[PDB]
Amino acid sequence: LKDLDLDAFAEELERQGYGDKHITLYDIRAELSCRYKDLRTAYRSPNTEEIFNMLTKETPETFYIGKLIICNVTGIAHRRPQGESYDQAIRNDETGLWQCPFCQQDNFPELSEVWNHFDSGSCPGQAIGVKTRLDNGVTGFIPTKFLSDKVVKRPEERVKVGMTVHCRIMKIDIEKFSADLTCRTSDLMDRNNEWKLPKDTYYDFDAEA
Amino acid sequence: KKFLLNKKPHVVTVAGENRDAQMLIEDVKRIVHELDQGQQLSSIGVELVDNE
Amino acid sequence: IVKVIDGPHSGREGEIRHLFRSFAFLHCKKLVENGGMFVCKTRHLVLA
Amino acid sequence: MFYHISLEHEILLHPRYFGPNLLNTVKQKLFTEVEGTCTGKYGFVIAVTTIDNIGAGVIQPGRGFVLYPVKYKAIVFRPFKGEVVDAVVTQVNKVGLFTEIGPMSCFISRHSIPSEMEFDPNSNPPCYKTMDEDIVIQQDDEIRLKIVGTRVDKNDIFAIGSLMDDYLGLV
Amino acid sequence: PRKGTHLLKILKQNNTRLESRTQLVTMCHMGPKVFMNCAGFLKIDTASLGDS
Amino acid sequence: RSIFEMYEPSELESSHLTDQDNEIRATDLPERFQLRSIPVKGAEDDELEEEADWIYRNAFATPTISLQESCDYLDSRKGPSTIQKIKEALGFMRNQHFEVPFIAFYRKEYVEPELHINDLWRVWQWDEKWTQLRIRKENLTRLFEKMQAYQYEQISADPLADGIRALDTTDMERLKDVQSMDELKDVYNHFLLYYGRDIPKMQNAAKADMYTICQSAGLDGLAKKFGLTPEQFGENLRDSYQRHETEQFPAEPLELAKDYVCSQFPTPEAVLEGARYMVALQIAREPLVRQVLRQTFQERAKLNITPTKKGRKDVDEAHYAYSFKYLKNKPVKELRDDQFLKICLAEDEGLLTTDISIDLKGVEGYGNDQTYFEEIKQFYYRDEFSHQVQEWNRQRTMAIERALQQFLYVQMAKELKNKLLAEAKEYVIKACSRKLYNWLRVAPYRPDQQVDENQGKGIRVLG
Amino acid sequence: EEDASQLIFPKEFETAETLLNSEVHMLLEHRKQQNESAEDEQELSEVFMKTLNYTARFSRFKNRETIASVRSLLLQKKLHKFELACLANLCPETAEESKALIPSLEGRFEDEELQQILDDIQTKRS
Repeated sequence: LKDLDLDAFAEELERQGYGDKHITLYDIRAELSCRYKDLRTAYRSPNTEEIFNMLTKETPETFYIGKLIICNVTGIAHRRPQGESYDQAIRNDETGLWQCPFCQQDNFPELSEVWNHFDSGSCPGQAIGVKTRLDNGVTGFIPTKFLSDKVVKRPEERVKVGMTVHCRIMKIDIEKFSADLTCRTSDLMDRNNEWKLPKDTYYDFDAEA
Repeated sequence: KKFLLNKKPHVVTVAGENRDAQMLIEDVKRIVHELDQGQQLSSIGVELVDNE
Repeated sequence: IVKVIDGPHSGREGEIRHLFRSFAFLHCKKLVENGGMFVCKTRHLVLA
Repeated sequence: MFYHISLEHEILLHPRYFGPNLLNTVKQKLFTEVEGTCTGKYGFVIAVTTIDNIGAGVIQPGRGFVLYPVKYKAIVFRPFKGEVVDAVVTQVNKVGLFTEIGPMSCFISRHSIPSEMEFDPNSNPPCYKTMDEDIVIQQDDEIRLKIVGTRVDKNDIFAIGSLMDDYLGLV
Repeated sequence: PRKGTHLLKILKQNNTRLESRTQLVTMCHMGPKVFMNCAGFLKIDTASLGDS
Repeated sequence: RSIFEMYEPSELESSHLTDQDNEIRATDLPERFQLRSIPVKGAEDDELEEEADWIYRNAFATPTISLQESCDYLDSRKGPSTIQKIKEALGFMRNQHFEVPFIAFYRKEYVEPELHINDLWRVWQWDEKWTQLRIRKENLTRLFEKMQAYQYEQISADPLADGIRALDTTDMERLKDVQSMDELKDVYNHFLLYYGRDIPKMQNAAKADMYTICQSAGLDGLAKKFGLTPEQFGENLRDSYQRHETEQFPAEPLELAKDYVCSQFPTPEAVLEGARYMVALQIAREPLVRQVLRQTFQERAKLNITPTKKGRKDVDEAHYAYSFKYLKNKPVKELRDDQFLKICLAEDEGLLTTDISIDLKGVEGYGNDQTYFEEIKQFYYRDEFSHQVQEWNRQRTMAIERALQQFLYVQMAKELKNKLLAEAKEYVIKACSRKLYNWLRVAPYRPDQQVDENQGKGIRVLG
Repeated sequence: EEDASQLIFPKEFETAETLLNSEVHMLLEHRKQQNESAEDEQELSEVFMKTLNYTARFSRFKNRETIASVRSLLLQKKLHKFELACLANLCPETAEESKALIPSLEGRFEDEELQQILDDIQTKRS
């Protein structure tokens, strides 16, 4: 059928008295080639954004950067020591005893005890952040620097597992279903309106004030 | 694994309720890989479908 | 019994039935809209 | 139609309200209670005009709650069948014409409305035109109507009308 | 829906499959315009048809 | 006993057995054409041409007031040839009784590449709209002839009162030229203004308000002597040119009154107030005046929003109305998508209050402002320094200010609000439709074909 | 059975006091004027606002003196109480009109006897 001339047939039809039929004849030819071919688009696996919006029920409008959310503390991340960096122990004078810089425990009688602690594997490491869960299952990481306006050493100094905390979304990662968050009171208040959504171009800030 | 090896469907789908769908799909894919190791099957394929 | 002088239902009165992280379903008998029941944020409330 | 009658109601007062403003609290409670309510016997009460007298409070046994039977002269709005009242058209829709009978809102249907009143939905403000125009029943217009049926939906009055007349409505 | 149900009911009462589109005009007594409208959208899988 | 006397009407209609269902199954024509509200009658070439022109004008040509981005995943403005294409499509839908799918598939050569299946559905809808419009215009014409005959009869009954205005091709032509329900209701109101009390007596004899207060007290004469007529004023408002010199009566208005004092208007001041109300309502309910002012609104309509305590406290950072709880003069041209629908929802919820005004609002630098009221004042003013002319000009100024800010700035504002709301609703419907389209265009699953009976019988799946 | 057209109402309502549009309007207005004063008071409700903006658009005579005069010249007849408020609020044009309005007037009084009353009412109107 690919070698047949359909334009001549269409012209013949027009001269006979059927009107224009170029498209009708071409459709009949395409039909003879694979009768009823499902014109529907082939199946495709849901992409990353589709999977996220599907098994989380979130969308760019409901879940976006700068939004306030209410998460729950769940876990803590730490930075464990090295292999031979045990000579960094410091004789903390506030307690008059040796102290490890990884766990910040100033209660070791001697550097030998510090090395024994290192070897025993009881050193959890220097805390990095706090892990939280959102109502939609997304995970939330709050680095120690973004845990509050005031400087904090370890998470032991604020909140703990099983506490509800209001945080603000800084960054999102869809492939991992995670969000780098922050609960600093400065950010929650938004002093300079840095995280709030953009307002209309014709907003009346004067009337608001 | 018994049910799959006995019936042998062409594709498995999982409801997308929450994030547990990730673990379910991972498990189905691990089962499929273990069955394809010895060539018990020939790749059935696992997908995630909206359950609305 | 909690009053709502301002918010999604200003000058409104109703008993609370259900709470949420940031919502509260108030129920009353004087209202007619929605069979006499509305919703408003929790922090936008006052202990009457 | 609005009227002025004397009703009675018993209200309990918690012992905490005792003091020099006891009568004031009773009157305040009566106002907050019998205002804008509705009962299947007297209808919908708009407001209270005055209070005849405050009955002698009877302290209940084993309960600090003392009940006062107060009689108040108040106005009530209880529309009956057959009455004709005024109202302002609120909206015109192809399903019917909407109005506002004070504390009540009626609704008229094309079947009752004459055969001349066709529809105009393509325009921004829908309006029933008596076929050849000559009289507008759009929004914010004083129209009368005859209450051919009444109804109280749990303290909510809603009557129904008809239309195919000209001399109590808009001329 | 009303005509689809009527056509399916006629087919069930006859207890015969739609062997050809000309049946819609012969046994179903479908109108000429209705036929012109619904003729090129009813597939009659002659492969699975088999016998007539 | 029949099955209808036994079975429940619900089950009967679910099973489809009523006389209506029997008629739908028996009668020819597609079921969706028989079920349409308005019948689907024939159409000659004369009507088809005008209908195709009107459809191409109101559906595909006339843009949207709001910034509605053209989104058509099925597929960019069309051209004149679409007129002939719509003509052919509408001919197939009416004369031959062919539905949209058939015309899109087996008659694509007469609709493409200008019209697709969605465009054909739109043409079908506008076809129902045009059928309604034409039917109601013909009705109007018939009974307008009847009303003219009735007025002629009342006149032949016996100097006619000025309230009994005569009309003819002046109004018949306006009716027959109406191109939309907007102008239809404009002619409706025009006719009510002059003859608001004739349907009663007319229908009574056939079967056998405040303006009315003005009409009964004799204020019609003072209204006529006032000055320009509504028609002349409307032409002036349109052309921005005093093509009709303002007339003047040999007497001040206050002194010309008095004679019309009658109880309800006990003083010449009351008579002047009644006459002013009458002239203002005349200027408001006039076809040409309303048309010009509607165009001016669609072209110039500044939007403002004010939140009450309700909205001030509710609309927080997470509320949906956070991006437009305070607005100060926002051209309606820049309303994007369903933003206006959300504003109306917030208003219905009592959170916000909208205000659509032809003029600006709260502009500190008022230099070279010039409001629409001040612009039209020149169209009715007289250029003379006599005390009588000054008094008449003050009276006319009051009449125009009233006619505007008590009728037109409200009616047209509500009309523009409804049009913007309808456009937002149309956007929401298009969004839902293209989402259902993405859902249904998915094809069945298929295994790794790169590697017969299973496909013939369908693939087996485990959910 | 309750049909004002045939003059019949429950026993509790038969002994009611009829109210006019202007009367209820001035009553609600006086109530609002008394309530707005004296700070620390529960403001009005939607019912009062709608009733106010409903009765204000139907004040045929704002003068309490005119209200008194009209009710006095009306009560001198032998019509029931129901016939006092409906007619006082409607204010039709002619006697045939009023009779077609209220079917009870059909054959109850004379055409001119009612025409004079309608004219008096329209004149007393403001």
